[PDB]
Formats: sequence, C-alpha cells, structure tokens
Amino acid sequence: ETTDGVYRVMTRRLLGSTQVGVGVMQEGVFHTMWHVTKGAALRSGEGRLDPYWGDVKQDLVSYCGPWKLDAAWDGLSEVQLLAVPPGERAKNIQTLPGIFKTKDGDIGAVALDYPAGTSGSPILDKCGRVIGLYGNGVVIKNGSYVSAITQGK
Amino acid sequence: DMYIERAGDITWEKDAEVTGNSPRLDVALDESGDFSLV
Ligand SMILES: C[C@@H]1NC(=O)[C@H](NC(=N)N)CCCCNC(=O)[C@H](CCCCN)NC(=O)[C@H](CCCCN)NC(=O)Cc2cccc(c2)CNC1=O
Repeated sequence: ETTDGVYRVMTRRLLGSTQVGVGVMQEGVFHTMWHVTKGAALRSGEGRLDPYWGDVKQDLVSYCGPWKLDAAWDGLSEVQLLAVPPGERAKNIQTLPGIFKTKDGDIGAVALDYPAGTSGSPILDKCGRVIGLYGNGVVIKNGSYVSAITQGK
Repeated sequence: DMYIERAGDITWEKDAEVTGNSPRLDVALDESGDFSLV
C-alpha cells in the first residue's frame, strides 16, 4: 500500500500491537520522525520499506525516496494537527501555532498534547498541504507540551 | 519488526475542534535533536 495518506507505525516486539508513531505517505515516500523508527526498516503488507534519508538533529527520516514535503506555515493562519493517537481514529485539531525562537531562526509550534505514539502525525495548512510533523518539542512551566512544526527540506 | 497501516486521507476539516494557545518560547536545538527552553 503506497496510497498517499497518514499511516500508523506499529510494532509487536512489545505487548500486543503497540503504536510507536505516525507518518505521511506522499509521492511514494514515507515520512516520519527519526525517534519513531530510529531508522529501522518497515513492513507494509507484503513489501518492505527501506530508509532513504535521515537526520537525527532534524528528527526526520524518509523511506523509499528523498523528503517530499516542502510546504511551510505562512506565519499568520491557523493550521490543523491531524492527530492519529494509538487505538483511536484520526482527528483534526485546529490551532493557531506559537513560535519557537532559535539562534538560527523561528519555527512554528503547536501547543497540543497527545500520547507519545502520536509522534509523526502531520500538521496541515488550509490548502491541505503538510507543513510539518508533530512530536519533537518542549515541556513548559505548566507541565504540558509544545511541539515544533518540524519540516524537512 | 515495525509495520505501517493506513489511517486516513490528509485533508483539512472545516468542522474541526479548536484548542491550544500560541506561546512564543526561546528554545535551543542540540546535536541530539532535543529542543530545550532557554
Ligand atoms: C506520554 C506522556 N506525554 C509526553 O510524553 C508528552 N507530553 C508531556 N510531557 N506533557 C507528549 C509527547 C508527544 C510525542 N513526542 C515525544 O514523545 C517526544 C520524543 C522525544 C524526541 C526528542 N528528540 N518527546 C518530547 O518531545 C519531549 C522533549 C523534551 C525535551 C526537553 N529537553 N519529551 C517529553 O515530553 C518527556 C516527558 C517530560 C515530562 C513529563 C513526561 C514526559 C510524562 N508524560 C508522558 O510520558
């Protein structure tokens, strides 16, 4: 199954079937966050997906081809996290991103908290394009979570 | 062994739940890919 769309990343080296993350299939390339697979090969039905490009510092990895997703947050508009939590249906959550200010520039961030196995869920703009992946972030004073909108090049 | 299974189309939902604020945070990204608050 290479059909475009959002996919769960599952493993069974644990109790039952565990969802370790989420990813995006687009143009024959599977996109997810590095900490989800740590660069390991993946099975899709009868076929195998082998890693193609990865970068621990970006926390990204692609399978079967180079990174294809190149939309970016416009800065001004709200976005939607298409959260795919473990054992639960895909659900769109709309939000106005905050901002990670870094030495190298500014990155959109979303203040949404989901189980760890939601890592890799896509964030989308209003035209439906994937502007990044959810799951690499920080924990603020409150004790809850703000994820970067992590996009590749 | 890890395996993938489809969970849906990638589409904007007009009837979406809205939540979350929009904080501005000074962060650092280290060589391990971990953000930290500055
Ligand atoms: C399951 C549950 N919830 C959460 O884990 C998080 N929600 C929250 N914590 N409110 C949401 C997670 C969303 C998916 N993303 C990750 O799993 C990544 C994987 C690391 C990739 C880093 N390259 N982790 C992170 O992004 C941050 C990075 C912090 C870097 C600071 N230097 N780590 C944590 O939150 C771990 C943690 C801290 C405090 C308290 C707890 C867990 C206790 N809660 C939990 O266990």
